[PDB]
Amino acid sequence: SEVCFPRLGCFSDDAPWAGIVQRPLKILPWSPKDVDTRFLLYTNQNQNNYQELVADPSTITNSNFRMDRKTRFIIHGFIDKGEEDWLSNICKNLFKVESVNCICVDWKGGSRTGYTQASQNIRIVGAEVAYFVEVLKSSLGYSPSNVHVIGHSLGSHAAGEAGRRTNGTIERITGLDPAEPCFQGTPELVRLDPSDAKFVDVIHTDAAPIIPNLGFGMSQTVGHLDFFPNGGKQMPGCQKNILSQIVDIDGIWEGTRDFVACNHLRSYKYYADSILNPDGFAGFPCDSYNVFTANKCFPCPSEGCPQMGHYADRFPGKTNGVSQVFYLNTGDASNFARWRYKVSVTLSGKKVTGHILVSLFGNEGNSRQYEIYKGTLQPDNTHSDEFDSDVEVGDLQKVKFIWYNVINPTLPRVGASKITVERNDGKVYDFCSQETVREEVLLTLNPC
Amino acid sequence: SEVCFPRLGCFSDDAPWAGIVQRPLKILPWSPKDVDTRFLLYTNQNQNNYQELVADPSTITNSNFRMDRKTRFIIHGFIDKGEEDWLSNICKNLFKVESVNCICVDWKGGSRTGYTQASQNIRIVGAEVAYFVEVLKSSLGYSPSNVHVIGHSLGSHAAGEAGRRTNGTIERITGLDPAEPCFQGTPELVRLDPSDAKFVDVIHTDAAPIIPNLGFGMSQTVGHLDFFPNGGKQMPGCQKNILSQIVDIDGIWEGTRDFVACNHLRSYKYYADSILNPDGFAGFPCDSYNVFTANKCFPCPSEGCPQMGHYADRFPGKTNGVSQVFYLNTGDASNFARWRYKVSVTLSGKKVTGHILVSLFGNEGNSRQYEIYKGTLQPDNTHSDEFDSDVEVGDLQKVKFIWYNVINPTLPRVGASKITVERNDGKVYDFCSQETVREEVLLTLNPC
Amino acid sequence: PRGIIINLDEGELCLNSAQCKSNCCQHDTILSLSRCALKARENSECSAFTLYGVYYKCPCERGLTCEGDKSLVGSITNTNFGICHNV
Ligand SMILES: *[C@@H]1O[C@H](CO)[C@@H](O[C@@H]2O[C@H](CO)[C@@H](O[C@@H]3O[C@H](CO[C@H]4O[C@H](CO)[C@@H](O)[C@H](O)[C@@H]4O)[C@@H](O)[C@H](O[C@H]4O[C@H](CO)[C@@H](O)[C@H](O)[C@@H]4O)[C@@H]3O)[C@H](O)[C@H]2NC(C)=O)[C@H](O)[C@H]1NC(C)=O
Ligand SMILES: *[C@H]1O[C@H](CO)[C@@H](O[C@@H]2O[C@H](CO)[C@@H](O[C@@H]3O[C@H](CO[C@H]4O[C@H](CO)[C@@H](O)[C@H](O)[C@@H]4O)[C@@H](O)[C@H](O[C@H]4O[C@H](CO)[C@@H](O)[C@H](O)[C@@H]4O)[C@@H]3O)[C@H](O)[C@H]2NC(C)=O)[C@H](O)[C@H]1NC(C)=O
Ligand SMILES: CCCCCCCCOCCOCCOCCOCCO
Ligand SMILES: CCCCCCCCOCCOCCOCCOCCO
Ligand SMILES: [Ca+2]
Ligand SMILES: [Ca+2]
Repeated sequence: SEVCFPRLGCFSDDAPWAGIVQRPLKILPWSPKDVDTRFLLYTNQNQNNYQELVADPSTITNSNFRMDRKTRFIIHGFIDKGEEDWLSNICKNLFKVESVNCICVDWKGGSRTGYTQASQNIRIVGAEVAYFVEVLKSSLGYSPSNVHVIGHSLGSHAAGEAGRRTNGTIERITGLDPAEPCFQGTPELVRLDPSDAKFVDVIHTDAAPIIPNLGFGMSQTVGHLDFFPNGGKQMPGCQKNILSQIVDIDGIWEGTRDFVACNHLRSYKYYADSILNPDGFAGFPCDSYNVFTANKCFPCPSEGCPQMGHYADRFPGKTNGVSQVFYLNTGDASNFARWRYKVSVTLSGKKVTGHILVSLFGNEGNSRQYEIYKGTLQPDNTHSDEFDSDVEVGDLQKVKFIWYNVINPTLPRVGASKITVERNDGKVYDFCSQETVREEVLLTLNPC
Repeated sequence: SEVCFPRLGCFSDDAPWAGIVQRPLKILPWSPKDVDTRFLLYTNQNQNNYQELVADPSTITNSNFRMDRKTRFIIHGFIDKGEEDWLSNICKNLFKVESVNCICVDWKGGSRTGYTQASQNIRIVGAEVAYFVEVLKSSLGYSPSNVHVIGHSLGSHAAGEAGRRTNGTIERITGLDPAEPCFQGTPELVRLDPSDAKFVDVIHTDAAPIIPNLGFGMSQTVGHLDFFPNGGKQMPGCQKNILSQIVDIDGIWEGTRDFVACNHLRSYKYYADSILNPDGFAGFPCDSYNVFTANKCFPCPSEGCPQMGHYADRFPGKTNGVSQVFYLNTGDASNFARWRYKVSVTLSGKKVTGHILVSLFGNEGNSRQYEIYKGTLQPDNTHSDEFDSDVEVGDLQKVKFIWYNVINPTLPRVGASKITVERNDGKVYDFCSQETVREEVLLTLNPC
Repeated sequence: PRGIIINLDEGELCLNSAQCKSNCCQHDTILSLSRCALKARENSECSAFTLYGVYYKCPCERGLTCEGDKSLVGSITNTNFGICHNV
């Protein structure tokens, strides 16, 4: 079959668009009238209430759109609409850090149909967003360079359409957890993949498989950088009891959405925060996630860590390959920025059973108390771990040590001859004391 | 199904290894005894007659193999064996330019079966070559860095196996026209693709489609750089009459091989020469091949042109993306090095009909006479073209002009006020005269 | 080497220069085979017109003159070898 529509050309239901086995059923896109792709403009000059553009140069030349700036499109996905607060957050945060054309892309007409259907209309949504870039470029002069398109679920793919049709000349496409079903598999010419723009950075926050653990996210790589925060499959902050997830602190819409697709939705959560924390999302090459939690690959490689989210575009080793995966850990709520530090402590005092626990102090501020080991504490053993501090201490000046949960009346004492802290930077800071302390007491070590 | 063999692990006939639609039939690899992968060593210390290694560290530590050097594997493909002269040429040329471990890889046992079969055993051939790198690395210390694996047809894919199994740590994989059938399509985990090594540069010398024009080569991109010499589909020097192709100047084996898969085989031809001509294979980004022949994209971009073949590895813009295609033109015989120059001539004398023709002279040497235009010659029109000189003239000192094929008894005269020559470098050299000459006469212009 | 057809590309087989597009049917020795080749260029070796119709070194591109031996021995042994040169 084929349909052709005014601005958007023709639309074959031929393989690999359908018929192919991960995408069996033969179905077409909807009229570009039903999708009803709308372009909701937001600028620094107008957060809070949107303008609305169609591809008509006069419209965008009589609007708060500014072509001496830079443009970011935000495409929602299935069962969603381009108004939904998450799309506006990203524009807000962006406006804090940046002066920008923040076009939310509504296609709520197209998105509320059947899944297979919706996954089908995205070609239209793609083709609309693609056409818009076109008129910008040719009519207005606005180079597809200055465009960055971000899309979530089905939307990431839409961006892949827009990217494809644009001969891959848009600067960046970001994939906040791309939709797996009928897209994972499927040639370059269906899904997002690094070909659709000059740089395609994907955040995988709900991979691992639709069967039988109900993940709407993509295992598959796609794009250049491929971050799997929290290892990709199980976002922390999403195993809450029903009541706590629904009645969540951002209102009872957000908690239901998180009740429905928590892990899946976290992708634009993490994206949103990373706008504001430029350093809070560093990612780590590793042969696995397990190997990462197994504390076997820190600090950051000599080139850098990619920042997951808004700043992946500044990684140096960026386009320099395809399907580079990286691991970081993120918070459980809605500042998600973390900062990995490795701490090794060497014990004084005498054999006691219990937990050690260190807290970092630095010119920026100081950290919670992160555990480091727990078991038979006993002198001269060096013990280590790395932990995801929710405070970036900066350049360390001191640390402290504290232990607990075995005292006879004896009142044993345990201590730390040396603790060395390694930032993800690579720096190692050395801290020494010959003191011991008894349990629940804060020994400060100083730089030796 | 699954088989498992001593050194090489297990071998599933599961998708996407078979069953998937571009690779339907379910078939396994052969015993690692039938393939009979052999490693034919050649070194500067021993061109002309090969040593033979198996993965056994003692064997390679009691051999002319030298791990203070650098290693290049050459894998043949279907219907071929690792002795065939083409594999030795590349070692010979390499030895001229370079001190190196030039391991030809024979798997003639595996390669002479059915096509689908052979395309299946390559996992073994891959797994052998992969294992060899392994023992080098771990037993011997020899980093998978220093390895460069070159493979032709099926062999390029084999190198992709070796590359895959090595977690993509080998420095370079080169794809002398990868085999299309049951590999083009097929996920990253079947074909060569930029993931299989730190740099994957492919030469496409027989793309365009098995149906119905009988190409064994890959349209698909693959690898970082993607050269399509002579536009990819129709290698010049392969449309000869039957007699001249078979009785070709390198003996009547070579002409039969070129009688069978001429275009396909040219890939290792071009590779072989490029070893010796470090500058004779510059490639050009363009939106097409037709647009290139349409003389719409010269000289080389400010970064450089990739050299196709042995020196693609020194392009700066190298890993900095994926599926960068480039076009160059090559010779029709067995020095294939060319050097593109653009020449524009402006005519004096008076209206005559005929061809203009320029020849370049430079501190290195001088060129044939390349046409530039042909038609109504007439004064003050500037005409241009670029041509693929088979001589690199170097820095130009002069040029000459010559025209032909319309004289009345009149004895008209035509000339060139100025000719400017632009090297692929980017330089423009200017040459001027106020002379005219009559046909078949060589007017030299000098630098104005 | 048989040829027997007209307007041959370089590398094709020829009994004689009249067949080649280049109109030089070259071959490196007396026992080797004549394949079409390209007219020599300025400053490269050449032969002046042979009656034998087959060259050890081609005639030069137009505008040029093969400047070397034009003796008798040469004309019969097909070795009137010159370099091409302008006028
Ligand atoms: C961006 O696109 C081109 C760039 O030239 C401009 O002009 C031509 O546009 C067409 C469409 O009008 C170009 O073809 C495109 O091909 C892609 C398919 O893959 C191949 O891409 C190249 C060529 O084969 C190879 O290197 C690569 O390995 C692949 O083999 C797809 O993006 C498009 O095909 C699809 O497009 C239509 C309409 O959307 C679909 O419905 C079709 O059925 C098909 O699925 C795309 O058409 C064409 O070749 C270009 N011309 C030239 C001379 O190069 C556009 O105007 C420009 N627009 C922008 C924003 O820059
Ligand atoms: C290469 O790797 C390390 C060195 O640091 C050594 O130890 C571990 O090696 C294993 C295998 O040896 C590594 O696992 C590999 O898994 C890959 C699976 O596909 C995924 O690839 C990564 C990992 O999950 C994802 O990011 C990606 O998007 C995919 O999900 C495969 O590439 C391999 O499995 C497949 O290939 C084999 C290999 O021969 C097949 O035969 C299998 O059946 C299957 O199809 C591969 O097994 C692991 O990460 C390493 N970790 C660490 C810390 O070392 C290797 O032995 C080493 N060898 C060398 C030279 O580097
Ligand atoms: C046609 C009537 C409404 C359909 C009922 C939907 C039931 C669950 O919806 C929760 C809201 O959607 C959030 C999850 O979206 C997943 C896909 O991506 C959307 C991104 O913008
Ligand atoms: C078509 C004529 C009769 C059959 C010929 C079969 C044997 C050809 O072998 C001689 C050497 O051929 C070299 C070419 O080998 C690779 C061809 O690869 C095809 C898929 O890549
Ligand atoms: Ca795509
Ligand atoms: Ca591969």
